[PDB]
Amino acid sequence: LVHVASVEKGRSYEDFQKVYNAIALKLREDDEYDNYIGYGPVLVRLAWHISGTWDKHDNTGGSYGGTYRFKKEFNDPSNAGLQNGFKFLEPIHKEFPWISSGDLFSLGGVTAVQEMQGPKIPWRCGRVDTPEDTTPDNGRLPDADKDAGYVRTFFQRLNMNDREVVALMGAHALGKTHLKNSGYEGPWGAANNVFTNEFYLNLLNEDWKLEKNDANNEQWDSKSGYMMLPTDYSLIQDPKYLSIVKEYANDQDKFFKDFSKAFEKLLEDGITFPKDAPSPFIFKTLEEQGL
Ligand code: DDH
Repeated sequence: LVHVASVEKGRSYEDFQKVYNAIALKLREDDEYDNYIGYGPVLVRLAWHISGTWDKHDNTGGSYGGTYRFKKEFNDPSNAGLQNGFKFLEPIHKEFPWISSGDLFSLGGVTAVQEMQGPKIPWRCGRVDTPEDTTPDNGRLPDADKDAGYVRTFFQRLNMNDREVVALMGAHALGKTHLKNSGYEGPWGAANNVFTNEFYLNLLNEDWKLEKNDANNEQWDSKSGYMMLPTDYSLIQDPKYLSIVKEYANDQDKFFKDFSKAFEKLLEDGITFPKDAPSPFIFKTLEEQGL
């Protein structure tokens, strides 16, 4: 399986920048979502989810094909709740019908992070919609009630190392868990719609208590009213993970750099970019454009 990136016929950066701006303006506008958290978080998760089905062994899954659009994938239990992100993007697609789905879903994640003050994430266009037949089976996304070994092992299927895994998890600073969706309830911190290294700080600074939730699943709860999943918690249980956690807890700048590289890598896994492909684009935020 080779997936070669193919730029949408006749589109350029400017064309992409417009899609980014539309998503961004909509984020600004639909602020009531999830008790005022906004759609930022859910969009980041959607980009991560359409990309985490990848399997470096046979190259199936990943963001290329926009398969989330198909029922099999759309209805995946690990995908519960993502439908709101989809519905959010729907009108955007309508406005820019020449964009491929994989490109739109991935770009929403990038837009979200950057509009939430995170770092700039270089992005590449070229993903091609593939047939229903290419939809990966459910079951490729990770479980939350496990430990560091599980996590390490899991991430390897996506080619990510320790550092990448820790960086990537800092996305947990965003949004929250919802009982109805995953069987977990509560946010990971306080500034849940602003991109910061809060996640590491919390994991190292709170006094966490293991308890069972209303869905009968365990979670680490803090006095502050925050929570951590077993997998999140495992980052302080593993020696190697822990020191990276501390490093991020100490230098937000490091964290942003590392996050940036990993997220792009994550969204580009499984895709082959020809020599003549344009370089990655770095989009301007609304603010940088005075919009
Ligand atoms: C072991 C892991 O790999 C993993 C597990 C397991 C795991 C399980 C959960 C669960 C459970 C939920 C809550 C769902 C709900 O009830 O609504 C959930 C919420 C959010 N994810 Fe996550 N995630 C892990 C990795 C990543 C990564 C890498 C990312 C990333 C890089 O994007 C990222 C981004 C975000 C975001 C943001 C949310 C909050 C969504 C929301 O708020 O609606 N997560 N994640």
